[PDB]
Amino acid sequence: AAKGELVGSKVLVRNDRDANRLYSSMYGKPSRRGLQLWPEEALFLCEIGRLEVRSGNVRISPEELMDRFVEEDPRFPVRYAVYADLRRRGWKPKPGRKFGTEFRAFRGEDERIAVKVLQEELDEFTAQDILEWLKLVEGTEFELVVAIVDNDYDLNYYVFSELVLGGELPRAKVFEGGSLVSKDYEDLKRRYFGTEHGNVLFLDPFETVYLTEKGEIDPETPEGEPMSVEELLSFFERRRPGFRAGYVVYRDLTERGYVVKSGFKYGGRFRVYEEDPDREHSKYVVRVVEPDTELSTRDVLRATRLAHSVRKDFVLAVVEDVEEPRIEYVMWRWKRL
Amino acid sequence: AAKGELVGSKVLVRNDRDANRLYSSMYGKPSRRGLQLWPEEALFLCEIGRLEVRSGNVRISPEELMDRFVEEDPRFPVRYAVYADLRRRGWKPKPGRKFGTEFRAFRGEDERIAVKVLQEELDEFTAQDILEWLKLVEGTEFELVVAIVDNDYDLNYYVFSELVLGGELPRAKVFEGGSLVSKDYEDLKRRYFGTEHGNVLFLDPFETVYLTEKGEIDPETPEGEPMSVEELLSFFERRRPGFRAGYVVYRDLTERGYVVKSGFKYGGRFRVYEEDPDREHSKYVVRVVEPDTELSTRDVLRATRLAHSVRKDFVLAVVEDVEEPRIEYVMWRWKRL
Repeated sequence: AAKGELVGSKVLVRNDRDANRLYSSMYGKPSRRGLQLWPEEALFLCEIGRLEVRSGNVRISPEELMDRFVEEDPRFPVRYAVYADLRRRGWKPKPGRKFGTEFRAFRGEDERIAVKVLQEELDEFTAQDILEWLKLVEGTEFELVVAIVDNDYDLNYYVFSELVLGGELPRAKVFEGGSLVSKDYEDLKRRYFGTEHGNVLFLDPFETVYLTEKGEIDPETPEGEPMSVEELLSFFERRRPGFRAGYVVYRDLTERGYVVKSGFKYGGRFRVYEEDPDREHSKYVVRVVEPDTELSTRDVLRATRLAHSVRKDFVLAVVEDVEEPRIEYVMWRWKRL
Repeated sequence: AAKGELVGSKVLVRNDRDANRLYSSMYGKPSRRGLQLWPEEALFLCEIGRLEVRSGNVRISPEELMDRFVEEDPRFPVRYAVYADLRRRGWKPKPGRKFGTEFRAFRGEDERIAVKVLQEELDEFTAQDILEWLKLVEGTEFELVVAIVDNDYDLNYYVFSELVLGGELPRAKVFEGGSLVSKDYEDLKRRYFGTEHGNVLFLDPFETVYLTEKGEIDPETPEGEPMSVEELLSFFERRRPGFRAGYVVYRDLTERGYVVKSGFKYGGRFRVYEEDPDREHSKYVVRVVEPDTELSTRDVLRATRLAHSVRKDFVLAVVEDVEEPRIEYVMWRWKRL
């Protein structure tokens, strides 16, 4: 085994031959004094018997080394669970500050990930935080991987990525649940708007606002008066959370030729079809948020596990400005590394 | 077809023969003037051609009847989606106020349900509300069924039910993530406490508090001083939400001989085993709340769909009093009616 000296929180390997051998497996960072191993690297090498560590003239066991590193940094075992698993799974993880992540990890000649480690309970973040994590790896060969560690050190990995999208009126009687179209609705129905029951077409609230804005229906009050788009938004938002932000995402998707319906049954605000709902499964499950919306590890686990169970992609739609509008889409994919 | 007269929001069927025939299929309520049909019943019968409805001398079409009923009560189409589906699925739903539910529904001689209808966005409720819904059917032959209607009138059904549960120290070095036991931990490990890595046992925060309270470990600070149960609760709760309530549920389950671990990966606070985790799958996914905790339709869908995907039962643990403690358990089961 290579011999290392613990100095502060780094383990130095002075022997040139051993340092070269370890570095050829992507352990450590060269330094003026010799190869410097990060705590995760030193502990891993010590546990598998490839490194002996001394502090002064005292041999530090793998158990004592874990103890030391946890005392120095309470987050160490969380990071280390990911480090050791990545090494086990064939990756070469390099601790560092690049990309704002805990590790950059390499596999083969083509696989490159920046690994953001989150603890089940201790790490809070917003949608804006996710945008900022992504921005750091944008235009690079590194994928953003979020590694979530639960309280008992079991792991889940996610790839977060940018999604770029492709792509004489009927009377609509407005009510709390959208609007009712009783006559001349067949065209709208064939274009996948609304839900037909018997010989009446029900439009949901977003469909009602959208088709009004696009000049496809004339919405009316019970007394037969028109309602404006703004009057509809005001009416519907009273008891429906995030309605205006949800609407601009509904409108963006629908403008582009997607078909948008309730995503309730799949755990989202929307389920989204590419073309023909009668023929195809919906492709995306979409949640709408704003930059300051607080998110959780629980959101990431639940959203992706649900989406996976029905073979759909989960998408976070971040409405950055409601009135312009400005919207960005982030896919979350549960991934085996 | 039977002839009915719309009076207010009820349809009266005066013809004794037709009234008797309809009532034999559990439509309507007898009245001094004849059989009185609820809006849901009248519309359903009218849509399937078994009833003709007049208002005064004017024939009201099924489409016009829907229009009238929605204008009178914006929640009608939400209720009606459930009513019509229950009739389709072989149930005989009776509108009324009994049990505080929208319907009592009957099938065969043995199936009896009280159906609580929730709209995807418009209906908010608490854990206390669920306890109150359950209390109304407690000790009766009726099961509590929650029917959730999404914005586009697709449906999901849930059975909510009561769950009644069955059933010289090692040094533990406390840190942010629980505690570390380096020596004499094999007994605790074999009893399924903690997570072994190499030759060290990691105890998570609830395990650390529990095993301290039960006199199974001596927790210590980095300077070697003891910590009390209350000091541990105070330490861990600073950055962990609902910690004290979560702890009393952890303790209740573990006292009874269940094995409790993080439920993160299955969308809960806990995953719970009956006996032997190395042998068995966990049986329950548990979320801990308090009576005033706000819940949503989204919680019900997501929790049960996730639990179903891994063939586990989702359980809501309501901590009604932290200090006594007083805890009740409610199972949520996604069900095909």
